[PDB]
Amino acid sequence: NGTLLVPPPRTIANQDHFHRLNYLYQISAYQTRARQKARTDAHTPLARNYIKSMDLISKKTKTSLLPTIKRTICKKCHRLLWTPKKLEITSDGALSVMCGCGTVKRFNIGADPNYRTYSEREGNLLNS
Amino acid sequence: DYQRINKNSKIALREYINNCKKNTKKCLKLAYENKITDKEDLLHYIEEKHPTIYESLPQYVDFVPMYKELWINYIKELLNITKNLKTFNGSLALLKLSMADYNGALLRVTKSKNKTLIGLQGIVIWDSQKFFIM
Amino acid sequence: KRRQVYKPVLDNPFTNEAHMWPRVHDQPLIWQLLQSSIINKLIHIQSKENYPWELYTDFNEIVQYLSGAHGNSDPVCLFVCNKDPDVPLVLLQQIPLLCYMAPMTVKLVQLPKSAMDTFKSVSKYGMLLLRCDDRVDKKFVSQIQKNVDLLQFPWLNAIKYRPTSVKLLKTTVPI
RNA sequence: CGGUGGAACACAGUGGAGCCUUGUCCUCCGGGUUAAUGUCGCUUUUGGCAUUGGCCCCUGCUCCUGAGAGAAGAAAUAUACUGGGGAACCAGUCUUUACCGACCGUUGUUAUCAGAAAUUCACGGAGUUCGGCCUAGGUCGGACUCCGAUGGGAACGGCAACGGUUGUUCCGUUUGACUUGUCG
Ligand SMILES: [Zn+2]
Repeated sequence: NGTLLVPPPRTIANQDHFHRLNYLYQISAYQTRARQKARTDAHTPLARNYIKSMDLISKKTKTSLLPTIKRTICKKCHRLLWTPKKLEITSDGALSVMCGCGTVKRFNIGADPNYRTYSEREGNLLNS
Repeated sequence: DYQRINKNSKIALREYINNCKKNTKKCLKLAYENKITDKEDLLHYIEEKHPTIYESLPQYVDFVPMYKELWINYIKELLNITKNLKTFNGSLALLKLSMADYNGALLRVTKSKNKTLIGLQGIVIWDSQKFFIM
Repeated sequence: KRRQVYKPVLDNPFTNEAHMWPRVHDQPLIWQLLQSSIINKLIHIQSKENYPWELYTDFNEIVQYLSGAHGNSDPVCLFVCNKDPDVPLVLLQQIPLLCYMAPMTVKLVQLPKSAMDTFKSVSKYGMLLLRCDDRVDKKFVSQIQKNVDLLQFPWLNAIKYRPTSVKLLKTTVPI
């Protein structure tokens, strides 16, 4: 089919950008969890901001993320869904996950099982 | 009510940083009404007598370990700062700092055109274009 | 001509540790009692499945039960099968997450056997949530849950910086 | 950087030639009222549908031009939408006594992977309505609505080029004063 070339020289600028993205995601998640465990929604427009800036960096470097991150974050307001509104299933569709802002992220789960994403398949992925 | 605030994250952030300043001014007024200079007694005074006013107050004692340890460990990982310091490379480190974000940094105003801005340390909650928020 | 290029993609650095399913051992002593009880429920009458033992086997009822509607029953136990094909992954990446924010003492048990496709093909979906309030079953459920089947969280309990994880995916390019 | 002193208030500043779809006193779409006709249900009569005819619907201001600045209470809290600014606000798309609204059409682009799909191709599932076989309501076809894990994406959304405006295009000046030369 073609040529099989596997390079492990990772580039320094891509490592800098992904460390920046991962640091923003970690600080937003830790703000959200440290606020959520203790008391009510104090600075929930704050951490979301980081995620939004994170996604804007994903516009600049043109990089892609795993569907775990994009499944965690929202699409319109770009907030973390670690505490969502409601989860409904088999309500004449497949699945529905409601949020506080009203934007839902649903999944076709009632069609068939054993469907995996392209990054979750057996051999398509090499860690580190 | 809650849906109309978080329609735009920027405007909700502006409303939050305005509400923190208004709550700080109300805290100064209730602190002069308290006539107690101790802040640890002041926080318990607000918890006893003003429940709704206490809800939007920041917690700096919580803010220091949740930010400083992550920031220092991220810089120790990113700039390759290890126990071996004699293999350092300064130009690529300054290029990485030009590529790294300052969201969550402890930073100090050491020199300024205004004589009152100097001496201020603070941790970033958001980076603006031409101002700075600590 | 096709050429394969490896593209660097940022991973969720803690999803492996957030999906560290709990340590379960000496598990064939448990499926005997569990399967015998579930079959003895499922034999007689579909109303008599749920009159002596109150169990919910629909995920919408699991969310509505853990939302905060019923707060009396504090010890509530859950059984979820992993390492099993024909099981949806979207629910499975959100079942141990939604039980963490529940204020009730919810005890998740991960069943490790791959051959256990019976409970999914028979009852509803392959998961079981029930209450140990005054039932006889708790008289052994409290016995073994302290032994091997402990469920605790190390990942959010202490303060710790997490190292970054950048993986790389395959991409074909035709020219 | 742009325009004026050439156009005399659009008298497209004027003239001539060529071509055609031969310059249609036309048509904005759209919304409201009134009159007439035909069908369908209540039965002095009214209601709904379709056609035809008539009326009504907004120069924000100055200026020849270029341009300049004012305000978005006829649905909002941020004063139409979108993005940023530290806030007065800025940029782009727009409208302005709108007591109804109006983001014009065509072409191409969004590389590679992914996904069913990169432009209302198509495909899969659910619901409704109609027709045929048929009558414990089973199947088939057509139409509509909703959803489908991915990717900045599925949004008639973003970018670039072209005007149907009162037919298009070309050619010429309306710009001079002295000195000299010719002609009457
Ligand atoms: Zn959301």
